[PDB]
Amino acid sequence: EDPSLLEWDADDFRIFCGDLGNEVNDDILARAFSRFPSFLKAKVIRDKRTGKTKGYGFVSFKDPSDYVRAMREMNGKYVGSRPIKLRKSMWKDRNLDVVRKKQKEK
Amino acid sequence: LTNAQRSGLNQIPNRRFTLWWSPTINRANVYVGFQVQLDLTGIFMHGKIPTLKISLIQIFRAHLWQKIHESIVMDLCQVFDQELDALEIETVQKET
Amino acid sequence: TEPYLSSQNYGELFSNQIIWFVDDTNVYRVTIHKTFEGNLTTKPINGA
Amino acid sequence: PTKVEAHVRAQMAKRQKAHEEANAARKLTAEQRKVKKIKKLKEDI
Amino acid sequence: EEQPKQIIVTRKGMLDPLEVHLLDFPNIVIKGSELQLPFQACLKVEKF
Amino acid sequence: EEPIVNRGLAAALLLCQNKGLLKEKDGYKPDVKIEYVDETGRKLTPKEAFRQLSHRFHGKGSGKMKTERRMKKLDEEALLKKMLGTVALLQEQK
RNA sequence: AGCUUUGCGCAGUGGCAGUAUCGUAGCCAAUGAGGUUUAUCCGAGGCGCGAUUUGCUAAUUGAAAACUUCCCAAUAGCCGUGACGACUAGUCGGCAUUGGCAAUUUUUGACAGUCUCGAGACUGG
Repeated sequence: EDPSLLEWDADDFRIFCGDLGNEVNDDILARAFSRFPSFLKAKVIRDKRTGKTKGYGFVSFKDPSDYVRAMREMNGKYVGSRPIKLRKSMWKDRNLDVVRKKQKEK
Repeated sequence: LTNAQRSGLNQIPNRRFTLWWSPTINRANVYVGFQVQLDLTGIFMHGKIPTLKISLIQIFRAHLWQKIHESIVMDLCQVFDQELDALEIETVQKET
Repeated sequence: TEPYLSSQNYGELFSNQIIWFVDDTNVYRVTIHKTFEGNLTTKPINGA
Repeated sequence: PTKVEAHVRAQMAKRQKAHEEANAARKLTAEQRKVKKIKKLKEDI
Repeated sequence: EEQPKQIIVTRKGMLDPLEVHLLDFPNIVIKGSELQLPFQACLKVEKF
Repeated sequence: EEPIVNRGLAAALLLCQNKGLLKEKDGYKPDVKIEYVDETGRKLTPKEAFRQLSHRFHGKGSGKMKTERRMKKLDEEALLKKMLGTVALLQEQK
C-alpha cells in the first residue's frame, strides 16, 4: 500500500495514459490536459533511484462528462514524442480485491 | 495488405533460405572479409548480407549470446559443485 | 504420434489422470424409408 | 451443475423481474386508463 | 479440475481436427484407438 | 482386475505397471546431472528455465498480472493433481 | 368495463446471422422498380460501389504484455567430554559442544487379514 494514491481522489475519475516518451513529459502532460478544464493534478510515473520514466501517467479529471470528451479527443494525440494510449484506471487495491475474492465464490 | 507488404511477405522465404544456407554463404572464402561482428553477438558477418543480418539478429535478440554463455557457465559450476570433494576442490569461483 | 489405445495400453485408462473417449461415429445418421409407389425418402435423424 | 445455473437462475429471475418492473411502472395505473379512455371518447365538439 | 488431459478418438479421422480446435489446451493428449467401442449400442437402448 | 493382495506386494507392481505409472586418472563415473528447478523443487521446463535465467539476467522480472496468472496456474496444477460424479448421481432427485 | 385489430417504441424467452444484415452521399423508382407463371396481368424498391461498435475473460510468444527483485552472515532429547558450582575418588544441578543414538526392557514398530454373539476364535501352508 503505497502512500501516494491519496492525492487525486475526491471521488473523481482518473484516465490512464501510457506509451509515453521517457525522455520527457514530466509536466508536458499537465500542460496538454490543462486546457480542459482548469487546474488539476496530473502525475507521470518516473521511478526512483534512476530518474527514468516508466511510461504510464495518471490524469485525474473532475467530471466523467469531461472525461469522455478528453479521452475521445486526445486518443493517440501527439504529446511529447509518443502518441498517448488511454484506458480507465484500475486501482485494484485491498478493499476491492477482497470484495472481488468474495464475489468469486458466489 | 499493401503492395510493399506483399513484397515483404514474398521475401520471407528468401529470409529462411538465407538463414538456412548461412554457414556456407557467410564464410570467409565466399565473401572476402570486411568481417563485421554482429552487435551483442559473437557472429562475424563476412559480406553485407542484410537478410542474414536481420535473421541472425532476430535469432540472437534480447542478448541470447550472453544468456547462453551465462547459462553454460552457471550449469558448469553446478556440475563442479556437484563434484567438489571427489576432484579435490576447495571451492569454485564464478569470476567477475 | 501417441501410442494408439491398444488392448495392452488400455490399462492406463484408470489411473488418476482423467481421460475422455470421443466417439463421433453416431453424430450424423439417417433413416432410409420407402413407399413403394412414388419415391423414396431419407430423413436425417439426431445423433450423439 | 445446479449451483452455477442456480446463480444464473437468480440472475434471469432478476432479469425477468426487471422486465416486469419496467412493465410495472409505465402501466396506466388505475385512472390513467380512465383519462385516456376519456380523451379517446370525448371529442372536440 | 474436470477438464481431461487425455482424449481418445474412436474414429481416426477426428484427432487431426482435435489438434486444431484444442490449441487453447496444449496440456491435453489426443491419441487414437486401436480398440473401437460400440457406442451405437447406446443408441440401440431405448432410453438414450 | 488385479487386487492388491493382502500379504503381497507383487500384485501392486502388476497393478501400477498395468496403470502405466512406471595423468593417472581417478577411475570412476561422474554422474553429471544437470537439472533446472525453481524454489519449490519442481523440475523446470527449459522455456521457463530460460525465463528464470533471463529474469535474473535482465534484473527485471514479470509484471504483477503475469505473476498472478502464473501463480494461479501453478495452484491450478496443485488443486487438479491432488485429486462431480456423485453430484450427478444425486441430481439424477428425479 | 372487458375483449380485440393495426402501426410504432421498450424490454424478455427463443431462433437466425456472409445467397445474412445494412450504408449509399452515385443514378433510377409508384409521373412505375422489376417481371419467362396467368400479360388489357402482376406492383416494390432496383443497379452498381462500399461495409460489417463496446465490455469481460482465457491462452500464447516475448526478458519485459504496462495501474504508481536477488544474494551473504548470524539469531529465533539422551549418552560422553570441559569448566563452574554444590554435597560427601564418589554423587547431584545447570550451562557448553569438538563422537554416537534401527539388534530382546522402551523412540525406528508382532503386525496384517478373517469369522462369531462390549467379548472371544482362525490364518499368515
